[PDB]
Amino acid sequence: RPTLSEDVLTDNRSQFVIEPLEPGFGYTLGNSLRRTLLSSIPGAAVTSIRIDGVLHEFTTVPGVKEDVTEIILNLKSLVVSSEEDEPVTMYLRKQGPGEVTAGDIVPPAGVTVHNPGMHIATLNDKGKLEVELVVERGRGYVPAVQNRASGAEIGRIPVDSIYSPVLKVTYKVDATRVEQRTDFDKLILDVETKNSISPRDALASAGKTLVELFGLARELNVEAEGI
Amino acid sequence: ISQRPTLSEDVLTDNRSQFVIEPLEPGFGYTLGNSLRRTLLSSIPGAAVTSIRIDGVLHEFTTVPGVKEDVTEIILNLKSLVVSSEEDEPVTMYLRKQGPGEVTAGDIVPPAGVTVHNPGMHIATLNDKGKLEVELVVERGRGYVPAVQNRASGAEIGRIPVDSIYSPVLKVTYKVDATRVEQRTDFDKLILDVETKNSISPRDALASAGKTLVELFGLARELN
Amino acid sequence: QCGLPKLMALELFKPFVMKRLVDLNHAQNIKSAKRMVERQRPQVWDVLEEVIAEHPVLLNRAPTLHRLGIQAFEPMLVEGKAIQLHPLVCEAFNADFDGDQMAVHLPLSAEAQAEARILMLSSNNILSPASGRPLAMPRLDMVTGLYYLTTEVPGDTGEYQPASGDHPETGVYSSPAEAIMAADRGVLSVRAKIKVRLTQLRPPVEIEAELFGHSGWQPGDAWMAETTLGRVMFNELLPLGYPFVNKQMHKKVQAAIINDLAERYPMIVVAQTVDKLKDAGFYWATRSGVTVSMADVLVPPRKKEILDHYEERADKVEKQFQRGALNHDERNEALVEIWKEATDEVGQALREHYPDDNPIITIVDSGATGNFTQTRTLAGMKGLVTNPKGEFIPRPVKSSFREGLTVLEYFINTHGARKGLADTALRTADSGYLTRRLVDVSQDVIVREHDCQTERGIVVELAERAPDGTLIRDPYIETSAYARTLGTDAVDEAGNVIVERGQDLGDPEIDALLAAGITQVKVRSVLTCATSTGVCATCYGRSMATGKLVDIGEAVGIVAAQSIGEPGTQLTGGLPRVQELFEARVPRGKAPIADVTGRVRLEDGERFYKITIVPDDGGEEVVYDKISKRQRLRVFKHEDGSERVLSDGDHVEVGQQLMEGSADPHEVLRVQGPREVQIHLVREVQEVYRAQGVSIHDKHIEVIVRQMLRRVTIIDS
Amino acid sequence: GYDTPLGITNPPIDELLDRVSSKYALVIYAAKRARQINDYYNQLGEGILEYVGPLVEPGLQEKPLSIALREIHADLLEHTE
Amino acid sequence: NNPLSGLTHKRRLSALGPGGLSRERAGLEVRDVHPSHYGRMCPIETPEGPNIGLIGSLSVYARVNPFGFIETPYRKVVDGVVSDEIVYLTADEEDRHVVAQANSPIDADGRFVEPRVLVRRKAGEVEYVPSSEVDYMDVSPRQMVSVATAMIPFLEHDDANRALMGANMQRQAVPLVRSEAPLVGTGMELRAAIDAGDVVVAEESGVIEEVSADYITVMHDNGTRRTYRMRKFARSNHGTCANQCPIVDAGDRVEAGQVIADGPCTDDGEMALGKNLLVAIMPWEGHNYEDAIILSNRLVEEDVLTSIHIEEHEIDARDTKLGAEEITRDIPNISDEVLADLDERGIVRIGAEVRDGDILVGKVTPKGETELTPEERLLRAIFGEKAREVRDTSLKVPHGESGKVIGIRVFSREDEDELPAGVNELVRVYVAQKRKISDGDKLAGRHGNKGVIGKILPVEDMPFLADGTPVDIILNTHGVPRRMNIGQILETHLGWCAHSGWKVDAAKGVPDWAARLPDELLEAQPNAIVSTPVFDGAQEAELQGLLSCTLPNRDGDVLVDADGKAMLFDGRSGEPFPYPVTVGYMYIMKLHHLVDDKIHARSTGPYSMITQQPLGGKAQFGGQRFGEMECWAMQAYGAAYTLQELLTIKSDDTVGRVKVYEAIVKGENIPEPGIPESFKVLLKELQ
Amino acid sequence: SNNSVPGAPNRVSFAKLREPLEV
Amino acid sequence: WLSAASFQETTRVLTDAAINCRSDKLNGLKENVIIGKLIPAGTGINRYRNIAVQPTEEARAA
DNA sequence: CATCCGTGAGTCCAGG
Ligand SMILES: [Mg+2]
Ligand SMILES: [Zn+2]
Repeated sequence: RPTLSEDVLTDNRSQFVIEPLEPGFGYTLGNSLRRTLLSSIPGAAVTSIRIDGVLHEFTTVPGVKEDVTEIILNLKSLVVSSEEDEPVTMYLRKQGPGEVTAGDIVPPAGVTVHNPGMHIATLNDKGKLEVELVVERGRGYVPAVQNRASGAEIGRIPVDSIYSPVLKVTYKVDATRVEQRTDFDKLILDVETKNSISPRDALASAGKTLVELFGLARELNVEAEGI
Repeated sequence: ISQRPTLSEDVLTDNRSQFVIEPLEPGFGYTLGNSLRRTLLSSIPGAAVTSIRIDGVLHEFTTVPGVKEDVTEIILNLKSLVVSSEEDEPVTMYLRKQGPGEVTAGDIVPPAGVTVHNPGMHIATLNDKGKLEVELVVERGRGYVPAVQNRASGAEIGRIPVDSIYSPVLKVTYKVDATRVEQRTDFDKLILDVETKNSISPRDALASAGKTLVELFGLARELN
Repeated sequence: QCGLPKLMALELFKPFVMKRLVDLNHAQNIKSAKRMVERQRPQVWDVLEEVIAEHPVLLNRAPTLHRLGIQAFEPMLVEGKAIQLHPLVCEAFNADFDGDQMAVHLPLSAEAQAEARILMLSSNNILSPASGRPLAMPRLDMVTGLYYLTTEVPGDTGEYQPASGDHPETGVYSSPAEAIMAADRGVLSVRAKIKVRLTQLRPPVEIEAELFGHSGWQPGDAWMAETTLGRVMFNELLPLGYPFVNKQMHKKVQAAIINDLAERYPMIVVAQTVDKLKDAGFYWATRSGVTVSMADVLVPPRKKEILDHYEERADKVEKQFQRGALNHDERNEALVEIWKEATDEVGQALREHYPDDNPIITIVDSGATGNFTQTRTLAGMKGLVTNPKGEFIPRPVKSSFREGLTVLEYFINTHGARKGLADTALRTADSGYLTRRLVDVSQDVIVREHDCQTERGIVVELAERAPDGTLIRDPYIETSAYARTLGTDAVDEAGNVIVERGQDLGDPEIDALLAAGITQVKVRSVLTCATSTGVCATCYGRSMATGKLVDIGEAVGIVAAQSIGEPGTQLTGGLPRVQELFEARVPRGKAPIADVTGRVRLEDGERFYKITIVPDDGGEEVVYDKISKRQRLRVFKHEDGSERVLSDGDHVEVGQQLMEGSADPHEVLRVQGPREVQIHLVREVQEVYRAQGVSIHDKHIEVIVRQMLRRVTIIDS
Repeated sequence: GYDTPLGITNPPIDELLDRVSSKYALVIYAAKRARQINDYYNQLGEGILEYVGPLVEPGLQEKPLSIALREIHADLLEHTE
Repeated sequence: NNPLSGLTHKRRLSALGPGGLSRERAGLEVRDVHPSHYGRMCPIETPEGPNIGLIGSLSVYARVNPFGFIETPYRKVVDGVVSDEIVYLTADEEDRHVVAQANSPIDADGRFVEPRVLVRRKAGEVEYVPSSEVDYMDVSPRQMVSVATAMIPFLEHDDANRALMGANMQRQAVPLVRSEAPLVGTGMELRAAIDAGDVVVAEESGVIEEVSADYITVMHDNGTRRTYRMRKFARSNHGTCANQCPIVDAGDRVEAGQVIADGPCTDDGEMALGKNLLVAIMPWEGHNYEDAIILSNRLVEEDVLTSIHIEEHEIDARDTKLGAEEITRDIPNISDEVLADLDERGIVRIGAEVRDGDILVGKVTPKGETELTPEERLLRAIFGEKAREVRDTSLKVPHGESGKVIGIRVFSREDEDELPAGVNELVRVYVAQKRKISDGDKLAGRHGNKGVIGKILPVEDMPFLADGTPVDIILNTHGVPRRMNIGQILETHLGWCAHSGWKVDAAKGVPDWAARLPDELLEAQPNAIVSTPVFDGAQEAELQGLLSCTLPNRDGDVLVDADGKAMLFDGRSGEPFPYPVTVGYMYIMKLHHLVDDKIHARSTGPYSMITQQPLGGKAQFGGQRFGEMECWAMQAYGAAYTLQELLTIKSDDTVGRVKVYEAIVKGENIPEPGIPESFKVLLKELQ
Repeated sequence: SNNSVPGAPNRVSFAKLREPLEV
Repeated sequence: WLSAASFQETTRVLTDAAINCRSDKLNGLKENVIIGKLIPAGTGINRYRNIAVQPTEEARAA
């Protein structure tokens, strides 16, 4: 019997169930599809940043509650879609008392911020904050030492780039009892994505992506198979 | 921070061929070749003998007068027989030889669409006065299907069902050259390795592997 | 769950399947329905799949030393002819897979299945009825797998680095989701110390107060932590609501976690939680890299150096006896000591020379299994072997097993090893007999009432008094106090009462009493409560299993017998002492006890010990006759110094043990009375199980002891 | 708060135990009612006046014990000792 | 079970039996190892059970003197010089002397090296003694052990406890379809098989005049001909498969005493108790936890661990009071479908396949002319079918058994075959089973490392080496250092070196580690056989050395390192395992504890004649026992109804069990149990 | 070689030369 | 005497019991298991044994 | 405090 595709939901993430796979294929399909969603989907994230009132890291920014550290982390969680491959730059300025968010961000053209309610930094009175952001495009996860020369050396800060629009994926493989055979494999897959793309879509691109690879092998003969 | 459609090169050897694939995602090569390895060993179509019949023999546990091996060791020799059949339906081979001498895979008579790929295979050592008349049934399929399944069908008491190892694949592996140099030059190079049974080519093998996988991942693209 | 063979089930549910065959018309009558099953027609496999729906069955594994030897499971049909078993009930059944067989019983009556699913089901009996400890916990691979990821590796890759120069802070991640993509790229080690903001794990009790003011942590509130990625993956199991643990998971650690969950969290939580812990270990025990090669097992560097030092000390002792300056009994007695010390120094040589990487040590030091003594025997040296008599041989096996024992070495070890198995076979037959006796003496002992109502209890030593100051936790605390319910309000120096009467002692209530400084509490016991038949629920207290008050009807007597008998195999005093006590024999030692309290008059002669006692209060001198082979017991005197041996002019209380050995409990009865003799027995019994590391709750011993004193003789008619 | 109870761990026994004096009592409580349900299904075939049928929806091929054990959880049954 | 098993059986030394002692009479002194057992009776071979120390095996070089004592060979030392003259000594005679251990270094002439040597003395006491005073010396280092014990490679590395099992268990190994000689050996594998008598040895020298699967004929030199008939597919006492195959080819010149044809568990005249398996020492996703074992499906698809098992079934036709039983193909109320596999007689036909329940021998007996049921009388008037006076007493196939009918043996009283008084036709039906290895089958090595098969993964799921080769068997690392039996490890190392081959480096001379190593081993082929005799053989130095010498595979790459480990790829995830895993080849035996035998269950069945309880055992289709201990387990729980039900309607309530069956099949409620018939019996026994 | 007495396969032995008497 | 007899020294127990004309009240664990009565423990005691279960008045047929 | 007779000495399975 041909295999089915199912879905149990949640706004940001959902679980997918594939069954019945020919015995020993649940694992044949599992880890391969995960490393695809986590690495083989292009998005946009922050490469480097620049703060006005900073000449070294340990000191906090004049007028801000959070440390230099706790801001970077808040900024890594920022979700953004850029339209052009080449590195763009966006500016976020705000002064006085209150809280600065992702709706305060001034974006270029064809560049969208998808969670304008994300907290970033709690400014107090007489508190100034000017930040230059460097947004690129890529795949998966890229360290900070590899971005150590992407801003003006008057306070250029390298950031961990989380290009991937998929956040975390886990998978289990139980067995389904088809006919008399209890051997058949049942694949369960948990997928959490950013606020950028629906998980239901992130799979379809991840799915289509892999179809391309196995095209190469298939191209030779297209001999035999049945579904 | 780079985009390039991947390649699929080939460096050959008669029975086994290495397939090179690059440039791939970082840390992706391993769980990519593996998906193939598990496709090949398990679900590549081929053909092998299901059952046999021998003159004067009614079951697997006996001896034929004048032949060095018992039927069990004879059926056990026939496991290493490498056969390729085109007939999707089952066909019947033949083997008859007498007097002194050795009998081999060559002395098998394959019908229309059946080719033996290892004629030098030793079957039995027929001594003087030894006569051996056999009848072998060949089918098509994939993987491994145990003998015990045939007997319950309606098979007559003459036939001696044999296990069927259809997988025409022998030994598969892979290695990966990941350039981890701190730059946007970070990629993975996959070198797959396939060895077959001279029943099919290492390339054809990988082809039917891809034809299978494509029809599997395609269900991930269909909308609800 | 359990994996019940497809073939096994069909014969177990045979008339049950026949029923549904004539139901769904597969067979015209009941006779044909039979023939369908016996022919194993294809239909029945569909039929049976329905029949065994949530219909519990029993798993028994002989020998059944305690009641967890029979547990109920939800049967899962399975291809093959083996019974599939859950790795956590292995501790309860004492079941390994070197070819063990288990018996299955199919409950039929409505109440039977009810008794199965509710009383006996494996996911309910997670605790030992003997000590209340978690038996269904991570055991071998599991612990070794968890102990892996929860370890902190100093210089491992991806570790947190402070900012300095032109490079900022390396090793800070936004979320667990990020750190996971890091070890997948190959930047972060799952065992390297890092800093990560977390959103679905409540911080420590100490940090939550600092960061929230106990505003009540919430799924979504953020905070920063200094762990390893692994320790995070581990806390996603405990899961939410439970205070994060930043330690490495040794067995004792994990044991605490579950025991805590056993108290606070409900049963179905623990069952689910411990299951998650199982899956975790196995997956990580695989990628733990724990392997045995000839390489990992290393002989020490100081091997021949150390052994040459003691063989030289030996030859000195040989020559000192060659001149006959040493007694023969002294010669070996010293030779034993020399080689005992030597083996210790070989072990030391290993531990330090061995990296904590080393799998043989990783397994030992992590409580997964194995002793270091084993590891010593493997790569260090075997050491002393036992004589047929039991005494330790003057000659030592210098060879390790890695180096290969010499021919003559192998022989004598073998002698030892066989005599080992022989006694191991005899004690079982002994333990099993002692057990069946205990079972009979306490069958009519049941929880019949909810409360005796008497204020009678017994004193327990909560803690010792430190000479310098402060208080020291009493060692017997766990077995003699923790499960008891109070019989008298426990008050400190003030008029302030800390714990009420009718209140179970728990872990924090001991901490309340410990910090208050009070070191003695009167607690209700089975020895004291008096009821027509059996006992009462209130005096017994907390059923070690449930972790709550014992239900009315519990067969506490039998379970008490089981509790004491189950581990009676692991002894060397020894098991005879346990018998000699429970059978109340006039002991071997027969150490005297003082009839009346007064001033001691030591008047030793070389041919005989004689002890005289002058009555503190008026009275006439009472004098005893002692054999010089025994020696006077170092009793804790008024001086608060226990190590003071008996001396003349000392002061002894009434019934005080005069010399080392064992006191006749029959005299303790006539001298110190019915109550005191019960407390003597219980702790003398306990002392035996103490030595061999076995912890039974005083509760269980008391149940048996109570049934020894229920009769009184007839003096006059 | 916990993961969804599967199979025979449902209904969660802790919540069941809350509705009964002690473990032993829950057993006879349930089974006696499970007997009532099975009486009902056989009697109904040829005789009225049976015990009251399943107070909840019976799952497809649900054992009488499983029915009774669920309605105990629904507090739809009364408890006399 | 296997030839060795029989061989050891002939050499058992039991203390039990008439004139001997009882099992309860024996204390702890009789059982433990005595000093005088040296070279006479093995200290390792003995049962694990309650029979421990009361049964032993006779040592290898030992013999019995005309007075029933046990002598042993020692070498004679004149004056510090070993003489080849050998004298056998009884126990107390050796006490009056002084013996040097076998491994004490000896001059090329025959003189000792050091003045003071290792010396054995009366009362098992040992001391260094000047060479002037050495009387005798041991024949061999392996002199103390038995035939079975000496087949345990690196024995001196395994604690007596597991080593003991390792000897006891080899006699439990089952003959496989075809057998391989172990890559690692001790030398004993040869002589054990020949002496066992379950192989075929040539009496006089000659040349193979004719060879067939059936027999071997040998033309002697003197002209005479001796033909050896082959045992082919014969049932042993233990239902294992004693099948002999010819080694020699036609026209081979063969000398006397040579093995011309080997039998079960024998490869080229050597004890082949098992197969050589590619092992991997690692916990693998829990499926090998607590000593369970993981297998490659290769072992199932290539019959590597597959055996034959023959059963014998009997049935006879006696004279009864109602006539005589007659074996016929006409059985009351049975279709022509069930009878389809019989012959005209009533016997099953050779080669047919049988399942349990099926009919082997159709026998009917005349039933007593008692008044048939008035309800069945009525049922016979409607359908007008007259009842037959013959009740079905057929021989059906027992539960669990199944296979092919490989031979019928018919005896008749008619055909003058002399039968016991009362019997007429007597039939035996032999059925063979080709049992492939399955879950729950008990595998073991030679080191007491036992365990049942936990999971058999698909061949692709198996952790594999870089060149694609999937390992065969995945043992759990956890259960190795605890058992002190690192012999299994050492064997694995030497196993790999023997699979791949090796070559010591002779450039710049012969290395100092391989200095003691005999010339013949400095160069070794792939799949080479070797010997590690007990208390001799490989030393840990040489073994470490050989791991560096390991020859590369066909692709020119070395596979394992000097540590002996290698890198694996998880066949499931694809990602490589983080740490190098100890890989190598280990010899594994298939013990005679297979689930196909061991599994059993019963609903209702036969019942006891007196106590009216169920009968006992698989052979009787009896039920399990719920013992005194087990009842305690019920009471402790307080499961009063369960406990009662088992002791009442499930056991010996005559009327209850019948009405419980009705209640179940009618789908009603279970009734209230009655009185135990056993208890009734008790009161009659008291009365 | 070990037992070079019957006509048996050559199994190479790590050893000290054992020539006292055959089994 | 039932409990005693099935414990040890059965011949001793019976001779005595038959002389003292001892009646046995079958009220014990051992005692009950023998005759097949529900053991006086756990779900055997009357407290739990005699239970009536009824649907709530609020619960009524649809 | 030491002798003479009688009574105890783990469970389940298996087989002949
Ligand atoms: Mg075991
Ligand atoms: Zn009370």
